[PDB]
Amino acid sequence: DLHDQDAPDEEDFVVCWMQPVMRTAVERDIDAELPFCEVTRIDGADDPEAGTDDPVIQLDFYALGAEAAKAAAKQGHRRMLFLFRNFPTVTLSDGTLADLDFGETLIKPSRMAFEHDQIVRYTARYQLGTSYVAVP
Amino acid sequence: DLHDQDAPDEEDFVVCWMQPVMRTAVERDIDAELPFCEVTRIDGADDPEAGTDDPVIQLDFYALGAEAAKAAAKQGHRRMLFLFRNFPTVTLSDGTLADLDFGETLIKPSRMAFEHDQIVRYTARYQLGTSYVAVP
Amino acid sequence: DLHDQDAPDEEDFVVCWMQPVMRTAVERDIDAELPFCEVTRIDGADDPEAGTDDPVIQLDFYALGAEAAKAAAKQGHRRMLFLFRNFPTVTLSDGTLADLDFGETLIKPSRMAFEHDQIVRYTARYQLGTSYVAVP
Amino acid sequence: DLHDQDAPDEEDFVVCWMQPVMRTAVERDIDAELPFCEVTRIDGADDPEAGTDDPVIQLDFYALGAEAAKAAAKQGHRRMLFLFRNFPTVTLSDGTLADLDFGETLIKPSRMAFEHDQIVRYTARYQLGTSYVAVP
Amino acid sequence: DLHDQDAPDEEDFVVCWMQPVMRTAVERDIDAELPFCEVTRIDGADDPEAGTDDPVIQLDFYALGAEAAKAAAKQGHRRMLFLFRNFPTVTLSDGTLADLDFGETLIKPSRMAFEHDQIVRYTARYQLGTSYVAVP
Amino acid sequence: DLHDQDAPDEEDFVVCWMQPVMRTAVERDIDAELPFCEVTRIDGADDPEAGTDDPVIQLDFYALGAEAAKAAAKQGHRRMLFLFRNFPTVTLSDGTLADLDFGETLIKPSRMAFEHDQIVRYTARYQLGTSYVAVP
Amino acid sequence: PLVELPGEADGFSQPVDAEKIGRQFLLYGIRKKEGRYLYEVDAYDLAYLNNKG
Amino acid sequence: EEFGGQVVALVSVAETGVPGWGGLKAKARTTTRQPGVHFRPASSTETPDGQTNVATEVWKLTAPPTAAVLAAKPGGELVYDGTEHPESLDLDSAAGRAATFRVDGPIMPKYDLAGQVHHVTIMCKRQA
Amino acid sequence: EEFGGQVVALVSVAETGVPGWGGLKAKARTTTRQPGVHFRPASSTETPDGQTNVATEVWKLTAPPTAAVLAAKPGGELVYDGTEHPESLDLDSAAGRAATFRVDGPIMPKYDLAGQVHHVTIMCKRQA
Amino acid sequence: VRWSPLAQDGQLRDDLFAHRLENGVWVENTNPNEGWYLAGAFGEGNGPSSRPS
Amino acid sequence: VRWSPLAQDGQLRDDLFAHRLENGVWVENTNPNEGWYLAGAFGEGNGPSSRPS
Repeated sequence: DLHDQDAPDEEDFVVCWMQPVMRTAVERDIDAELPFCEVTRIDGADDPEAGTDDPVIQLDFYALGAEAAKAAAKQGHRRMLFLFRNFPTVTLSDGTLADLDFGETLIKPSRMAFEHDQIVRYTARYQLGTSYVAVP
Repeated sequence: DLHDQDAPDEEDFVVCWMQPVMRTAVERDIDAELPFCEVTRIDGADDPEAGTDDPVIQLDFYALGAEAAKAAAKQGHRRMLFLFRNFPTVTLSDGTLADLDFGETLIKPSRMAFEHDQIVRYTARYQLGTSYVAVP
Repeated sequence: DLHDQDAPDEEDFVVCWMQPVMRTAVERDIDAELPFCEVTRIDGADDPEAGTDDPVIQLDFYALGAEAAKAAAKQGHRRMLFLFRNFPTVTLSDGTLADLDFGETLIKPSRMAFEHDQIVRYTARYQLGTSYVAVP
Repeated sequence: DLHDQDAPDEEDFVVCWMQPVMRTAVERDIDAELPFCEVTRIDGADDPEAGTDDPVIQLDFYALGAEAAKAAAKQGHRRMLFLFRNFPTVTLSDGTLADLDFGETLIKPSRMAFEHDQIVRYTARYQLGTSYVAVP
Repeated sequence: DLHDQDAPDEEDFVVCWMQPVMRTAVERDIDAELPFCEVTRIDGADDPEAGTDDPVIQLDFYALGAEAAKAAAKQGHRRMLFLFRNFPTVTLSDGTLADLDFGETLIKPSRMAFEHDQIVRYTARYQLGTSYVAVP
Repeated sequence: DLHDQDAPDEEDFVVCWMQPVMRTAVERDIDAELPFCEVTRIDGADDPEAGTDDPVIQLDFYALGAEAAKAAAKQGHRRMLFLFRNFPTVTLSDGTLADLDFGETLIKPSRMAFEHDQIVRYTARYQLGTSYVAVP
Repeated sequence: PLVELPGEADGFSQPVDAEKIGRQFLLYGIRKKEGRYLYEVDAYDLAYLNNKG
Repeated sequence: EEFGGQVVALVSVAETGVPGWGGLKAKARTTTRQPGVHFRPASSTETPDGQTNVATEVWKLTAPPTAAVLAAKPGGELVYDGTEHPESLDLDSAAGRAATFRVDGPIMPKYDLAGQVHHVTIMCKRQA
Repeated sequence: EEFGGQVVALVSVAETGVPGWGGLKAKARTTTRQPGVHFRPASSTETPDGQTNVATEVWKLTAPPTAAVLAAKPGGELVYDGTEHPESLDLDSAAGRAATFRVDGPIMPKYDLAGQVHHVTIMCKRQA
Repeated sequence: VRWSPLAQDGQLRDDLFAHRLENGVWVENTNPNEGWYLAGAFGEGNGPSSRPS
Repeated sequence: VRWSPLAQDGQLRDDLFAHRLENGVWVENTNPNEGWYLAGAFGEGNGPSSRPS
């Protein structure tokens, strides 16, 4: 039988938080609108005894042209800063309510290579702090 | 003549523990059902004098689609947390009884590349602590 | 809703500062005049609580022949040193006024490989210090 | 004229020690029986003044199927542990008698890739301690 | 407007110093005489406030055969040692007078691979110390 | 004008020392006898003020078959140990007399890959200590 | 007993003048091998508060 | 005209609906029957069976320049099982999954001297 | 029809039973005789004999489109030793191991203008 | 034997504690008990330790 | 209950502070207030800490 506590899903959290300002999903189909954020997890650690979780989240921004890509990256960074500062409540797809413990910016948006020669990709990296909520 | 003590087989331990909740084996055949965990060892160290063993175990989750893969990874992580917390007794294939000393999560499940374009692979890493039992 | 403060755009800052002395843009078209500087960001970190930002900026110099490339690199380094020392005010494309907190040279201009066999590329790296201004 | 002292040959030592329990050689021909151990040295250091030698030895196990490979690896590890604990005397090919000072396990047997799709290769790493004996 | 101080050109300094003893240039044409030194910069740092500059310089020696290459490398190293010890004044191409603050040898000449099968390439690395002189 | 002091040539030193016991040269022609040692330098540092030089020397042994290669490596290591211990005087090709300050073994002979499938290559690494003698 | 259930009492307080209070302590170490429990428990009849952190 | 004696069912993909978990939307599919085409394997490889074994196949399809074929886009599917009416098949079914291919690369039309499309070549792949 | 004067024995693989050590299940095999086929080597290489020497062979098989051949799946085996009845052989035997091949890649059928399968090409490999 | 934390059967006692946690709710124990309070988690690298002098 | 930083509803009080920041302008509070001043940011790794001896 499984354990009774687990942290909220980090990717779902970030998607449901960024969605009101710009289109976002874990994966991008072959065709979509330019404004677009992609979420991923690279590293983390969970401690059942202390209820401590330290996930690392990556955001990729795709847009047509350098100007639009930079503007989208700036908007996304501002949204993340708002989330870090005001500690708002986010409703997931499942309807559960989840919150954060803290936040920190590791890499401010920079330019990365991409196969498509018109779409410009910007990449930012963030660190989060989360606790354990009871499994419903 | 060989020594008379050895730690229990780590891969067999993990397989016999995860099997009740989901299909698991050391190797995946060319065709099988989606829910699937794969076990591996990457590193360790054995000390005969102190009876100390520190193996490192990797779990790979394969499932069709991102959603199913993430759900399977969450279920596997919860099962591992239950094992770490309650210290249950596990019966191996050989019928021997084996236990743990502690446990710790190094990498919480994240996404990795895979050749198949429909199956999504998630990877988690764990550390274990084991002692020496008498060889029967 | 987004946050109300953000640092000035580093690439736009550097472009608008270097432009009076030599042609500069974030990207070089297939054909242009030789004197040319290219700006990029590689790393940084933002702290909303303390109002601290530490971006890293790269300048690439392209010119025909080794002599012209070295002369352009020397001129660019002197311009950057002037900026670091006198702390002048720079007007961006948007018309906003932005300033610096400090500056430091990490890599003095050196020679790097390039596909074209006539254009010689020189590369220098710099570190900046910036604060948060109110979003208009 | 050469020096008059040297440590015993480490590869010959390990081969003559593991041979009674399983086929072992420094190199494997194109065809042989499955049970098989391969010996190698990766690093070491010799100090003539203090009579100190710290070689590093690698054992590779080849067998048909995962089960047989794991069983062979377990048997080899038990034999090595017996050698580390009881400090027995080993007769080399040359007939000389050689002994150890200590022993330590760096990497407990794990799985590695191999070209053949039926033979499974397991790899373990060990550290030894040896002194200088008079050259006969 | 540019700054009014800058360090002397390191490559021009080294070329004008090594030229009396052996042919040297920043780049080697497709055909030239064997005795040949090539100068390059790999790293450095400039501090306007303290007037401190720490460039790193590389010398490559090309000659026909191992013997001639080694002899040329020895001669170049001796010339560099003379420069480090006696602190002589060097006249650049521009006619300016420049000096050093100190010097240190990082890598004594060693052998490196080269495409041509008759020319043998030797490589040495040096560190320099320079100050700021007024721009004329 | 060049400096008046320089350390003795390390490669020539090692070649003239190992030559009495086995064929040795800086480079091996396409065909030669099996017993063979090859000398090389990988790293070093020279200090004119203190008269200190710390070169690093590599010896490669080629022989037909594993047995002959191992025997040659053992003989070479014993010769090097004799040199380290007794501090003998070595006459170079130029006729000059040169000596050592100390010696230390970094990597005891181990097995490395080689293109030829009959010749087995063994590699050992050593560190030396040398001073400055007057240039004649 | 005077200890309250969690989330029931309001903010506590540290009195200006306090007095030594005697307390009991048991330290538990539980280790299991081959499906069998081994217990190591320490007993302390009396213990006072020495230092904080 | 006719280029062969095989019938395939091109399947279109058009995502619709409110975003679900992880921002992914449900997929709505539409099938169209295109008969008289030629379908032949092109190449096939396999990954070494060390711990996980993966096999891939590549097929070629040549079809008349009909309206449906010319409107195909990358990321679509086509279903073939050697039957006269493969369109009346359940994609959710195990047989449907075993008989569904994935479009690889863009549509490749062929033109004549009159500036008209003559036939269309399409790359397909399927793995296990 | 007939495509050659060689006879091969296709072997199917179907794992069954309670999981054993490490979660692996025992393998149950079924053999089927398919005569009148052509079997020829395709390519062969070797790994340098530094410490371990490995050699690989690749063969091609062309068979009539029978029911048994069309049902083969990747990961199966076929046995050939230049005899008329290779199916009556022990896989456990050393000769059986020396004469068993491994199927490489998916089944490759060839179609005609009538939309019917004409012959099947299969890749095989064997190592030492 | 006067008192012992171990039961006669060899298991641990259950009446030792005063508070229990059930279904995420802190409820007082209704069964008879001696009355003991249990500390929670411990930071990594820190635990019950004794330093005699 | 005499005084408490928590309001009756369970939220925090608002009349606690004396100065407020609005639209980037430091303006004195016109509403009634007890009068309290708030410190700003804190360097990373440093915060309100107590070290009893």
